[PDB]
Amino acid sequence: LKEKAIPKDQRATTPYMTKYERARILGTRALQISMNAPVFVDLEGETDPLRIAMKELAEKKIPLVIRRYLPDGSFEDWSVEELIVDL
Amino acid sequence: LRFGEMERDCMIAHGAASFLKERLMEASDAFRVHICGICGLMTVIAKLNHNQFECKGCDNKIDIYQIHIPYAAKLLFQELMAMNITPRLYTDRSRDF
Amino acid sequence: VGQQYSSAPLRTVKEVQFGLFSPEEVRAISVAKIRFPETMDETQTRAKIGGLNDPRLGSIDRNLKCQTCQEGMNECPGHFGHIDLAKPVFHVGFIAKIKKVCECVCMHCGKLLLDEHNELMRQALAIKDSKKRFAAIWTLCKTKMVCETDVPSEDDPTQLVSRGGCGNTQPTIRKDGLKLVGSWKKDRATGDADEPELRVLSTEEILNIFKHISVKDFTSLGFNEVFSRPEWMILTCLPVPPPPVRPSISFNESQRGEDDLTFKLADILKANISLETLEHNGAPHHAIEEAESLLQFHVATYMDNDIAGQPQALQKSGRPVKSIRARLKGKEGRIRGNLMGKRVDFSARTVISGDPNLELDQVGVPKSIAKTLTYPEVVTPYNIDRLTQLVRNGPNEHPGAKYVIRDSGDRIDLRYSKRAGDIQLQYGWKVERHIMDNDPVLFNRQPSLHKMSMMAHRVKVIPYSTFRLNLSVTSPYNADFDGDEMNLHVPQSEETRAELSQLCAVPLQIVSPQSNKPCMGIVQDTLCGIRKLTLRDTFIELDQVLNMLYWVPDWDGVI
Amino acid sequence: AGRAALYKEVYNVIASDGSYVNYRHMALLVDVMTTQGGLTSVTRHGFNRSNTGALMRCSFEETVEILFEAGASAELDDCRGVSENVILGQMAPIGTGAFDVMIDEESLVKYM
Amino acid sequence: STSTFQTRRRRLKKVEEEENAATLQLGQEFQLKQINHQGEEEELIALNLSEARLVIKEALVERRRAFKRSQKKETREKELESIDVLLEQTTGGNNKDLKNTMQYLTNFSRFRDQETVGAVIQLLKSTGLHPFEVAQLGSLACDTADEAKTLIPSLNNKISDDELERILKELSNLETLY
Amino acid sequence: MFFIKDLSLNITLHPSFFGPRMKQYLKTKLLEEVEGSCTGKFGYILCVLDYDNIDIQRGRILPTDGSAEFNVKYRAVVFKPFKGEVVDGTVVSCSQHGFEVQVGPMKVFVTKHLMPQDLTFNAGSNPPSYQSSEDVITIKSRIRVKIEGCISQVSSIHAIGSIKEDYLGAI
Amino acid sequence: RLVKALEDIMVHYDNTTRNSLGNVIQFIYGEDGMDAAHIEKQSLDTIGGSDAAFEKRYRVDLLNTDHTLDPSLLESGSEILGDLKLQVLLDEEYKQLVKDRKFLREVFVDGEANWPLPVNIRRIIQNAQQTFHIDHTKPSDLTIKDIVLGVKDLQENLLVLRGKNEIIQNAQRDAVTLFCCLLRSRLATRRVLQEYRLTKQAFDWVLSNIEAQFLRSVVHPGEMVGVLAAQSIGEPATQMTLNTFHFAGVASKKVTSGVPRLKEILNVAKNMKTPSLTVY
DNA sequence: CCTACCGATAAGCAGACGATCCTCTCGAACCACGGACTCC
DNA sequence: GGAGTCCGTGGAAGCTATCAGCAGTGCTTATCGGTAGG
RNA sequence: UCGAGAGGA
Ligand SMILES: [Mg+2]
Ligand SMILES: [Mg+2]
Ligand SMILES: [Zn+2]
Ligand SMILES: [Zn+2]
Ligand SMILES: [Zn+2]
Repeated sequence: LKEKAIPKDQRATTPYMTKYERARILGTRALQISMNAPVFVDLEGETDPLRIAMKELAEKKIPLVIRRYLPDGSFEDWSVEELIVDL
Repeated sequence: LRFGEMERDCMIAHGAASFLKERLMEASDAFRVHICGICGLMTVIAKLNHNQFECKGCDNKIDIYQIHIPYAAKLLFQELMAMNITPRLYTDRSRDF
Repeated sequence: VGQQYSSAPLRTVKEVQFGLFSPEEVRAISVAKIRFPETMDETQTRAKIGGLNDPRLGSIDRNLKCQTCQEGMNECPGHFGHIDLAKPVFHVGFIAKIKKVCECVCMHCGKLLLDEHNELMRQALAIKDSKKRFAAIWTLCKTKMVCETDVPSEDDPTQLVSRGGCGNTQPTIRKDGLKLVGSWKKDRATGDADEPELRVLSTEEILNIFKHISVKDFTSLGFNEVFSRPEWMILTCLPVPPPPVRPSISFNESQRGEDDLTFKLADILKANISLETLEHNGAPHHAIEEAESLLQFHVATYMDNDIAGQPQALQKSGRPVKSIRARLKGKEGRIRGNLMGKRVDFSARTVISGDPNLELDQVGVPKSIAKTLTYPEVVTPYNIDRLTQLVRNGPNEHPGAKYVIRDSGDRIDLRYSKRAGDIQLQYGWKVERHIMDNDPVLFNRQPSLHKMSMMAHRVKVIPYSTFRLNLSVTSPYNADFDGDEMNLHVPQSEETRAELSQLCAVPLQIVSPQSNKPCMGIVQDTLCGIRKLTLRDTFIELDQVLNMLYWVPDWDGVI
Repeated sequence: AGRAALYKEVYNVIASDGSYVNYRHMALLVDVMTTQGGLTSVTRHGFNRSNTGALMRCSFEETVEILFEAGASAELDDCRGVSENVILGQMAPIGTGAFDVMIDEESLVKYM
Repeated sequence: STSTFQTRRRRLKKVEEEENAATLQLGQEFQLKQINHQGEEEELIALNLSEARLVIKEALVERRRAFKRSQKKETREKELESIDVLLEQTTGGNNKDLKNTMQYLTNFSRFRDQETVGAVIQLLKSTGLHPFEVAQLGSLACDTADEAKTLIPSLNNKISDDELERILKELSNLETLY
Repeated sequence: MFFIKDLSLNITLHPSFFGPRMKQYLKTKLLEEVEGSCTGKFGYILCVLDYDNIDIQRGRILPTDGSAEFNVKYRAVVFKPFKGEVVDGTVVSCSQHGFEVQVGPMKVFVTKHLMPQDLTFNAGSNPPSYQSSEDVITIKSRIRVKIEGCISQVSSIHAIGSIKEDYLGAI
Repeated sequence: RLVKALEDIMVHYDNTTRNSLGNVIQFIYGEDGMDAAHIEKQSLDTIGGSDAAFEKRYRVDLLNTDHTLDPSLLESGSEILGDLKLQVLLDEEYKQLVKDRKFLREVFVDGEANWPLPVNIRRIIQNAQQTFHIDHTKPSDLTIKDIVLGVKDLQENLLVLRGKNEIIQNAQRDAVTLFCCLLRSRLATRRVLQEYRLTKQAFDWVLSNIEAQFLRSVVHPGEMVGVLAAQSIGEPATQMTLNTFHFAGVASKKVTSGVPRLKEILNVAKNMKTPSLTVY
């Protein structure tokens, strides 16, 4: 009730990025680049925003934080840099 | 083309919650309506120029919330309203669970 | 969006509370009076009377009006009115819910038959459920048909102490169509010798008992203090749906073509207006009930015409009327037909064909289909030169655009437009552009039985009107090319496109999690020829071996 | 033991024609029917009469019958389901919709 | 639309509550004991025209310091002209209401120097009265105990007639010059 | 009369403004709408307090669009009046009906009947006046008014005040 | 009916198979918590075979002239002989292998060794011999301590559920069990050298390649699981030829099978059809 | 050894549900009173 | 100087001639042997 | 548009 929120310490979630998180982080970032959002990584002549959203994940210059909700309501804010990309 | 139950069930299976939501709103119904936050009903008289948003039965022009929902849902809640059923669309969480 | 900006906030509907309409709130919510049952002409002149249709609600013939708010056909969502029912009437859906409450809570006082003092009543009320607690309360109060005053003898030593009010005998209730009657016993060597007494239980009597039911008798029977008060199961004031719910349609110019519910609501007004004058003028006692049971029937068949085992209600010509219940009933009826599944835009369908030279994930979209379907691309520095060249090619030279959206909501149909040849194209503008190659799109084969059948397909725009596909991808869909047709859905966002390319891809769905084995393989000529080739018997000479190696797209260049 | 027998009979029908469907799928629906107290019918009255919010259940056969009981008992649909978000036209908490994403100023300045 | 701070719950329609009067029956939003953005249950923050005048002056003096940091990479009538200049730099001409309030707040301020306002708040926010009553005492000039009890009718029983006169005599000595 | 309220505001931000100079831009959009506004729930919003250290938290990047919905937690000064509250302001408007008093950003009107019976209007005087003996209400004349009633009206609160009582009148 | 009953069901962020309402169906999806695509039918060599060949192929004995490892396999084959402290670990290794055989026989009573499990170790060992070109003539770089402990340290790195308490720690050990049984079966100290011929360089890569494949094999929270199951069971029913017949030559005559039997299983359903019980 | 009561198993009898998507074409609605206007 | 066919306006039909369910046991209501306490 | 009928993988 009083904000719940599990801190950045003591977290029971997978340190790896879930395929749904990857697709949401890419889909939204590609949408934002398409909506003229400023690009953080050095562009290599990329005409497609998903080609960029994918390249932004390589250097990890995405400033997004994932609120992963548990079944009891409580959530863990995982920064895209913390989440490892094995998949 | 029809994006029925068979079509929806596959997009659920995949996990693509936005593509299914896109086919179910942007590519189909999609309607913006004003609802009274005090009650949860569509009783708001939305004037988008004079700004007299007043809900007849509540007096409020402040606790009113516009919402993007399918035109079929709007119609369904109005059909339920015609049979004395009140589906109070509540934007505020009150049980946590 | 429903077109136009609003100065009100937009928020996710986190929960939905269900209840009943209070006839007190309907009379305050209402915008219309509905005196005239007529649905057309000012007063037999032109454009709908202030009785039924647009008195102070939903607009009609190209007019904005809508009770001074205007907005227009596509924006005005219609406004609910109110109909004052001459005599209160039951709701078809809550027929046994009223009946069982009558059988549980005793009449003559408005109090429960049983109380906390009974041991089984404590065993029944112990669950804080809703319907499962009421399930035992219905069977418990069903019998012991009589109210009480003094009962405790084995909890208090011997003498009995007061708890309830007037101990009148509760009658037995059953069904005789829309009405329910009670059977009082008595007959102990006095009146009616041995046969019981029967009384007609009218809505006005039932409602007064339901009005005298306590707030703690609601919680005990599964009802709410402000949402589902049992008094609202009987209708005193009826909410009238607006034109978007029951439209006029407009048959040419000087004709009606009204909705089924408009004629059905007029029939309720016709039944109510007779009661309106019969109650006011000389009352013939057993002649008002002969019309009150018809108003009860009209208000009932307007909600349910399916309905009970005995009545029907037909609209002459001989066919029946379409009730609200039948309107939102399952299988292609509001819920399944319009909410749980619906017809969509940006969708194609043609006779499918196989192709040895198509890529596994690829799809052969006909040249016309790509020209008929459009993706909305936002004007960024990465395209512009590309978008301006598409715009210039227009709606007929394949890589073109149909509409261009300005900074504000203004579509520029290039097919028409005086400025189609010009157009500067500013940043942030949208370009509804013809489908291009390697565009992630949804390819679907009905019935969509498993995770597959709906996959992402690399687009290759090809001549000949046919939906071409790879041969090895014939297995996830299960279809062959004996005249089969297939669906398609071009995604309109950069996010839903990535939700396809990085989730529903044909190679991404190569292995079935159903059986843990793959769900695509080498079949037909590709498999029949592989057996004939992979042998010690057959060898390939220099002339054919060089073409064999050249056909491989990822060939190292080393013989 | 009832669910272990239930699975034995559910598996044997798939085993009768075409091998096979992975344990996880049948052990799931078997566990669905038995993690109720006892047995659950997969019909209009078995699984459909459940602890769920009215809008998820109204989509399966008992539609107007359930919509009336929703109002009559003052039920509150939690709006935590696959079906109730489909009706509401909102991104349901399914796969991609089962987590929210925000932007961070601490990170936004950091990258420039 | 804002509609925040003290919210929940709206259990269908509601009766309104009560009229907003000077019987300390303040708004349904302005409770004696309210909440904070940090979380704590902080007492209602009500200020008099002298206290509130030096709070907007504080918020706008510290606004220009921050607004121009990002740009890198006393006396009665002089107070009127210096505030008029400050309002044009920190805020655009469009804000008509703030300019009308600041001209009023300075022309009717009982205490102009921050030194005196500290002792005024220590004299009033101590007595044991509602912060709105304090916000009206330091704002409105009163010589008689019966004058302060009639203009601020929330007192009467709340405070002694003799002890209130001791406070009123202290404010005439704490009073500033214009 | 003046209150310090620690209230918040929900703002939706376009994806193109996701650049290092965003924190300052969101802070501006807040005082662009809030500072100068007049709510019924909170009264006249006068000044957003402490531009430094403003709690913004995080902006939920929305479902099908890339916009971030930020909730800006702030603290500001509010001018909320009440039906009974006594105030002293400047007389601005004056005519046969009565006079308007500018108490801060709010104008309070006093009718000829709401003011004393032993006063009366003087038409033959420029600017318009209200005489009695040596007490005259003109273009300036600071007065003390008791707010008898309050008017919500648009984003501009008004009042229907009285000056006919003991310890009231002109100041 | 299947898809409607299993709509709400999905894997959660705490490895639990719950739904919309929030009730627990399974505490770990399909009891192991592995994404059904990342699995192959692997054979458990500890369950299969006679007790003599199991003692022959796995038992390591440094305190014997014929039951020891030849120094052509291990670099330090002669200085490891007769070691009491190193045979303590080779007793510990074979004592966990003797437990695997008796525990596996309790689970798979029918005998069947070929079971669908993640991480194809069968191919990882095949790939090490090609990626490192290891020869059979020359001995390995590793020793007994490098194998027996590295195999044990790998079991700690095979996480499924993230936990710190008595329940989740035991839920983790219960989640692996069958897989780490295959791991002890495949990475036994004798087998590593007797059949594979593995060097310390290639073995340390094999231990990391097993955990990398295993951590990839964990279910994705958001996988619609119930929806997927409902489709995966409703799909073969569409192509289910044969109704009430089969077997040939067991129990001559009818026995309801296929779609008619399936209706009974879903309806539940106190009707005879074929109620033939079995007595032993 | 009876009767105030309490659970046992039959004889009636009651209401909403059954592949997904797709495409094409045919023919609508009639007995009596009260009295309106245009059209012949 | 009276008709011609017109179409709004009211109009529910009536006495026939014959009926658990692709499932199964659906749920509510009458008859009925026996317990043991006064 | 409604209702009935017809046809297809
Ligand atoms: Mg086929
Ligand atoms: Mg619920
Ligand atoms: Zn309202
Ligand atoms: Zn409208
Ligand atoms: Zn009674």
